[PDB]
Amino acid sequence: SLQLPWVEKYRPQVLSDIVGNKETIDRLQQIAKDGNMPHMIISGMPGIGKTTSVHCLAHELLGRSYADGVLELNASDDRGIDVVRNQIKHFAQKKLHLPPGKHKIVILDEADSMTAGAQQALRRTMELYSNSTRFAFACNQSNKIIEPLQSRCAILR
Amino acid sequence: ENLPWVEKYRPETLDEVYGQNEVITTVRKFVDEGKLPHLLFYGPPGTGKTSTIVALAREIYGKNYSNMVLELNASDDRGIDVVRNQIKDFASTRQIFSKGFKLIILDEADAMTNAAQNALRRVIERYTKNTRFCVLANYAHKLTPALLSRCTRFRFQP
Amino acid sequence: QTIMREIAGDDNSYQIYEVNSNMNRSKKDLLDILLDFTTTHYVK
Amino acid sequence: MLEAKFEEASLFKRIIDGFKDCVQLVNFQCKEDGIIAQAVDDSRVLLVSLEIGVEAFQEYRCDHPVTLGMDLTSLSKILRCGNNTDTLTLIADNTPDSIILLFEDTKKDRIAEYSLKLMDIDADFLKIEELQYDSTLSLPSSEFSKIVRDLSQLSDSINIMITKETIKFVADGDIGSGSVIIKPFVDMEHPETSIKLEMDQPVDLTFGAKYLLDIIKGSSLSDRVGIRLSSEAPALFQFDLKSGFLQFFLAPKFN
Amino acid sequence: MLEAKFEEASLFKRIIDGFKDCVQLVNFQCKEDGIIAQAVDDSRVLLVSLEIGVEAFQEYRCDHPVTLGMDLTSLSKILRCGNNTDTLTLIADNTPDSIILLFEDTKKDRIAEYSLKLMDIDADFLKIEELQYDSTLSLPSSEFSKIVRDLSQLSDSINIMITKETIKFVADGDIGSGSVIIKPFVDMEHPETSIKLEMDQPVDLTFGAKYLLDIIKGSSLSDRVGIRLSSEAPALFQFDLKSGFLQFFLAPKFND
Amino acid sequence: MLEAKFEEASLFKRIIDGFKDCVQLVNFQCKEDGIIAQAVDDSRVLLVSLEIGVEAFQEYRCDHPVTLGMDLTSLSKILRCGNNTDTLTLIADNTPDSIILLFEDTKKDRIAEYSLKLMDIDADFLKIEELQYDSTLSLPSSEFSKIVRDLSQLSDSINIMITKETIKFVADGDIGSGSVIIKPFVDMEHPETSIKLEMDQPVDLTFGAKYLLDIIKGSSLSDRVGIRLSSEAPALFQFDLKSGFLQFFLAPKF
Ligand SMILES: Nc1ncnc2c1ncn2[C@@H]1O[C@H](COP(=O)(O)OP(=O)(O)OP(O)(O)=S)[C@@H](O)[C@H]1O
Ligand SMILES: Nc1ncnc2c1ncn2[C@@H]1O[C@H](COP(=O)(O)OP(=O)(O)OP(O)(O)=S)[C@@H](O)[C@H]1O
Ligand SMILES: [Mg+2]
Ligand SMILES: [Mg+2]
Repeated sequence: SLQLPWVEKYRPQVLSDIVGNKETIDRLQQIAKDGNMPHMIISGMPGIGKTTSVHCLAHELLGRSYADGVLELNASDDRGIDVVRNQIKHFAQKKLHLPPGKHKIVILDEADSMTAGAQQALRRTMELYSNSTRFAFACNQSNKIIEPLQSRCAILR
Repeated sequence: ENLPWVEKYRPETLDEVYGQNEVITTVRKFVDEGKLPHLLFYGPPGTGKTSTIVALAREIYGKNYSNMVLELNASDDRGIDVVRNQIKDFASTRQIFSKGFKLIILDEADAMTNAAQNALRRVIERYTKNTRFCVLANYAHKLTPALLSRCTRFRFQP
Repeated sequence: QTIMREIAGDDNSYQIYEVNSNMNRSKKDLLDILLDFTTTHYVK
Repeated sequence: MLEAKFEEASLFKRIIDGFKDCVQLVNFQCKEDGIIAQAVDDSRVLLVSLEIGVEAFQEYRCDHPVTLGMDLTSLSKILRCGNNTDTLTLIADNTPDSIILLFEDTKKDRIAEYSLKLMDIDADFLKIEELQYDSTLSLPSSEFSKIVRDLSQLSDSINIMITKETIKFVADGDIGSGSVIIKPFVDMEHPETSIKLEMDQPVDLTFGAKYLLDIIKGSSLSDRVGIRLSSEAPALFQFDLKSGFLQFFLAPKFN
Repeated sequence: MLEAKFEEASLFKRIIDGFKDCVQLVNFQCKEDGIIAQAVDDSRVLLVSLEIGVEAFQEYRCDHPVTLGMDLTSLSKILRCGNNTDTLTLIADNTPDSIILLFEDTKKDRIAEYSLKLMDIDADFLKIEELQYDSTLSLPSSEFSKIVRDLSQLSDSINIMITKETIKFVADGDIGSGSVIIKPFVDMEHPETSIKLEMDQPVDLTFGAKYLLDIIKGSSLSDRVGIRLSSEAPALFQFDLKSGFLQFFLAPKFND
Repeated sequence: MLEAKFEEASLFKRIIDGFKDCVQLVNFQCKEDGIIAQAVDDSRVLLVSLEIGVEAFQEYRCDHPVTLGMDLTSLSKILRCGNNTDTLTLIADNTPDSIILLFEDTKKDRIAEYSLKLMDIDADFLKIEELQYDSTLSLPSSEFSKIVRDLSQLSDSINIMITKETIKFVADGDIGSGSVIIKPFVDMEHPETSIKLEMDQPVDLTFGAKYLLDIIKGSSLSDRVGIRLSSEAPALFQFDLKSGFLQFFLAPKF
């Protein structure tokens, strides 16, 4: 049949097992423990543990509400202007009850491939719906994201 | 007959692929064991990457080869959106099949862009269980390292 | 918004139709709505 | 935690079709006395507030009050599945996440259960008070709907004349003018077709034709519509019901 | 050479109603026992197999096998001009190059013939790998079509679950969820609306909205539709006919 | 100056839509006996002629000939606003700069007025190129519309042969071929359907598929169509709707 690769078999399911960038990992652990997740753009070279880190952060923040509290937008699914205008807006407008301190999660992995217009429409729906949902970006190059998005996020290098 | 010899003398099985030995022995170990990960053939043109993989796919896929493989080309007149749609439709379908492990024959990946390669590796992530990918390229420096880390890298020498 | 809070004196007194880029700014989708908002009174 | 069973399937379909075309977001506020829903159009001109008593359901528990905020389009698409020969059951829970609609029938084998995810809406609650509006008349809904439909094609604005116990609708345009004048009367053969009127002061107001059409779209719930307007207060169009009422708050223009 | 005679002209229309959208090009294999046809879609997801018997023939002679390919769009374009009174008649010659269909009435001399060219694909295959199924169930086609169309607005995936002595349809989407459950009942007054079921193994496979909607649109072909469900195998959708049946192989969806 | 009230606006809509796809700009010279419209296509292959009698108008009081040049697309847009129970009245003054298309309803509460400017096209003369035709035939227009649409798919050129008193249409295509033959048949139970034929000289004419597709558009006017074919003169495709006349001329492609 098939054997599970050690890259996925031994993938850390918690933020503590992730090594490297001790300050940022500890701060993410503190955010997950307390709550009030900030908007951040995780940037850096590929294969250093950004997608795993953000997934573990979402796991530790939500728990059982992972399926209905996270909307993941990757390059495989379409991420055009209509996507941002309709499904991200509907997910932000969705009424999901969470314990205090937690918020809905919107993860856009490989955000460097986003079109300019989709990013331009993204800043307003993230500024207006910041009280219910929080966005998380993970891109290889931080220069491919326009300045307004960086002005509304704490860029993680 | 009156045809170019390039397609006339293709190796119908893995035994007629000469020159390359380590990769063929690894393929034989894989088929004997049964593990078929994601593969990546690259190197100078004419080393026989396409011939080796078509021999592999035919000797595994018997008669329903003509249905359950699909040979792709990144340089054709389709575009990134069309190739993405084709890959999703061929991977997320699970048609009338005797045995699974769908195979992707994607040639000439050196012309693929960064966003297209990221989409390809994301589709590889999502549909690993049912579909196996064997994207083919020629130069290893024209491919993003994220795509290299998700395929069994096999260099081809003259 | 701070000017509205100053002049109105209450948060609910003023009403702002804040137009963003997250919806469609097309003529056939918002023309009548904006004319209705700018023509008639607001229920309160 | 919610269990409201309508005696017929068509009632809720009609009452949600009454105000579907004007508003897109509706805020149900189910409590112990009954189900109450308020909605405001995207132009914040007309306010749709709906009240239904406990007598309109076969059973209704609602032990604790709860607010339900959902979209008109998805709800309508869900109800369009249900056959008219069914008994809708509205099921919800404390800290609402999704609303459950059960489509029961005499043939228990053919039964369907549906779910709809609620929408996070920040309701701007308003204090609706019975003010002393100057005019008060009640007229059959069909005649009002026909008059509004006829006068819509002539002008975008519809003007009313309420003076000396006379009902007149005014629509003036460049191509022509359209005026319909009918007088109050009481008919013993059919009291539902009678015209009633009670004034305190004369009123002259003008409202848009499209919003009037959206109001008359809901004329399928009652045979008669109560209109209460003031010289300075938002127009109130009340569609009476068997166990509740559906009222519309139309706002006047400027000067 | 080939004489295919239809007493009722609407039969061909209500047969090709399912073909007109599913597969772009199909070939008809005409044999002495009737006409058969098998087609595969562009994405190789749905396989459509058609069987016509001698019972639906006033007169028929097909002594030699015929390889007859055509376009379904042009077939329907010629077909919609047929009246409810005229009868049908398919005529072909040796090594056919253009199919001709004849319209003839009984009380008036109205002759309507039309020439249609043949499409060559050089692709013809017939296969029946496996036949037995874990579950047997049938239901009215109109009810099934209504259920599918009403459940299609919620999600693109429909899970046809068969629990013990019941049928369950599950569709979970972004705007909400939907669960339609129907139990097998026999209406002795009106047996057409009766639902019959026998169960051997549990059934928990899913499908797609668009292809199965393509399946349900052919409800005009038969008021009763036969449903075949089995684990680790594509479903079979059978529409009953007096001389044969039209069957579909719709692939499942990988779920884990 | 001009005041003609149509019996029904649907008749005007249908007669305008009959040749709407063929030509774009036409001239309407209206006289005592009626209104006549003639124009030529851009490719100089098609000739269009109109003639509407005065008995189809409820009231008609034109007292002097006048030419009315006006486009067809805006005319179609104007007539699309008409209703089933609305009559159309054409109004022109002594110095026509705009034409009023007034719509009148049974109830006097609905009045619709539409105005459009005049266009100045250099009007030609009645060809009178018509000469005796070798073959004349009549058949319901729906069957010829279906036959032309079916035959245009096979090839861009359609040949008409009336040899040995048999009406046959031939269109040899690159990837296919077709041949439909219709014999003269007369039906007594349904006078509406009939196949008449008169043969004087053999006919062999080939026309364009697009041209015939444009011709067959006006099938909503008359139940049956008369066809006149000549070896040298252009073919005469006349629609007889019993209120007015519509004839189409097509130059054979050589
Ligand atoms: N510091 C780390 N500790 C443990 N595992 C790690 C660490 N960094 C990376 N990994 C693993 O290495 C693999 C890399 O996966 P990803 O986190 O998706 O890579 P990435 O850093 O997001 O960059 P990409 O995916 O190429 S854009 C995963 O299996 C991770 O679990
Ligand atoms: N080791 C080999 N043994 C036998 N024939 C070979 C071998 N390598 C290449 N060939 C033949 O050489 C030709 C090259 O065909 P391909 O394998 O398609 O070329 P390629 O190596 O895939 O490189 P490209 O330019 O990317 S198609 C074919 O006719 C092969 O049969
Ligand atoms: Mg990543
Ligand atoms: Mg190659």
